[PDB]
Amino acid sequence: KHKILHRLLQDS
Amino acid sequence: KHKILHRLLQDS
Amino acid sequence: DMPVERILEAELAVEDPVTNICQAADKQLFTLVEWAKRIPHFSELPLDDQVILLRAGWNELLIASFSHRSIAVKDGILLATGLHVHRNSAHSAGVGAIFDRVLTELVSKMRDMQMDKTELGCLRAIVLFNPDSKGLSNPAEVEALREKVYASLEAYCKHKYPEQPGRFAKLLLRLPALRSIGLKCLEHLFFFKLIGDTPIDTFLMEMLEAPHQ
Amino acid sequence: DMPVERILEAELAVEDPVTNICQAADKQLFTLVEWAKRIPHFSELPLDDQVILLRAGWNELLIASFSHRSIAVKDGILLATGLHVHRNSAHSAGVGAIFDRVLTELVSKMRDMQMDKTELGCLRAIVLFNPDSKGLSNPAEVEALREKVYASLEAYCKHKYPEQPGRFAKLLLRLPALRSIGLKCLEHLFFFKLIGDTPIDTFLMEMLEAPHQ
Ligand SMILES: CCCOc1cc2c(cc1\C(C)=C/C=C/C(C)=C/C(=O)O)C(C)(C)CCC2(C)C
Ligand SMILES: CCCOc1cc2c(cc1\C(C)=C/C=C/C(C)=C/C(=O)O)C(C)(C)CCC2(C)C
Repeated sequence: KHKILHRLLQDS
Repeated sequence: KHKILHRLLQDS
Repeated sequence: DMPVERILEAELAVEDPVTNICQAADKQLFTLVEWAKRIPHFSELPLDDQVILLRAGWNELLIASFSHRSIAVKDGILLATGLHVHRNSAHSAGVGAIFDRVLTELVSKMRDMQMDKTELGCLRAIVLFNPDSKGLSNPAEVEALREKVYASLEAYCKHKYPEQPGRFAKLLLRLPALRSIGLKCLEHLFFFKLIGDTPIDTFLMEMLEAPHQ
Repeated sequence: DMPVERILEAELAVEDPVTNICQAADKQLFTLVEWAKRIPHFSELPLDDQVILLRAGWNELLIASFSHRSIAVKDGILLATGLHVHRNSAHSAGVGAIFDRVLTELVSKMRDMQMDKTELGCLRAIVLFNPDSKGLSNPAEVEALREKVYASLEAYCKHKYPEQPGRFAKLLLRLPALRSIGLKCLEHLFFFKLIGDTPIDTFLMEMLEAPHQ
């Protein structure tokens, strides 16, 4: 589910 | 050597 | 000079479903040569560069033409042979995904903006005058012709559709989709030939001769 | 609103050779996320559409960046890791043909027209706002953003380079080459993973997860 991309997008 | 294309291009 | 009147005249002058599509494409390759001869200054290029430009552009040039032909068709395309290919039929033949890309990225977009035949012809002439085609004897000459086409296209768009300042850009920005779709169609065609279960006529087959890519 | 000042600021903020290239690409994927967050209104799209746009555009976006970085390099490219890849080295690694396409169709053309960083940033933002990306929750919203970028880019070109009326069109007409080259690079990357003789780091590997094409 595109784990790294999601985490980087959601953060400040 | 692209026989059909040459023949069609060269003609009138 | 590169008058859009000559480009429109060129369009108007040439005015298993996969087997039907291959038959239509071969037929339209002959007509594509006659169209290109009607585009100003194309016939004055060296003969070997004419060959290069048509070998490099045939699949995008044909896709643009049948896509624009199909703007009034619902969920399908009109072949040059007078046959209709419905998206369900394409799907039933194993080529549904790329067929849907044509409907979504090309046909529908042409319909939505009411792309006209002058604009279609100019976009095809830009594709034809591809200065990145490998082996050209004088790439700058082809680039110069492409620049004359786009200059003429923009002036046409600004005069006919002054209320749409972004229209010229919008036309040009269908060309990346056209390039991707053209590349995928070629991949399919090489597979059709490899498996050998799909007749491929002589002119279409000649387009598969080396060089490739 | 889509001011070119914000787009330039985004560029300036992020201001076996094949193994070195894979390492650099993975590194630059992290930086690509930070760049996109700086492009006006990108962060206001739904999170899943941000994912779609970056997954669809990462390879073209990175290619544009290192190509423009390399405009003063002779017969080579500058990686983000500070390493240079010479065209002889690329050739010696079995990837010479696609490397030469980057040099010829992108780097040299950027150099020849002195494409500037505002123009680079705008072209990348157009690539980012790709409304044909499959799965978008609101394609028209992304298309609207792309149209704002190109409108701003044209106004910038007409103000900074009034002596070059065809310049805006010339920038847009590198995008079909960028799309073809990006597709070929992805083909190579899937092969590198298949053969397994080339380390591929986690973010680059995640870009290879489904969906594809
Ligand atoms: C030809 C065979 C490989 O090229 C193609 C393959 C395919 C297609 C088109 C082409 C091309 C490049 C041209 C078609 C021209 C025609 C049909 C023109 C016309 O009638 O005026 C579409 C229609 C998108 C369906 C999917 C497949 C993969 C079957
Ligand atoms: C990553 C591996 C597959 O993607 C690529 C493969 C290749 C290339 C680029 C990419 C991409 C799409 C991005 C590279 C980004 C970098 C290196 C950015 C930078 O440093 O800022 C070039 C350089 C054209 C050489 C040919 C091969 C096939 C090896």
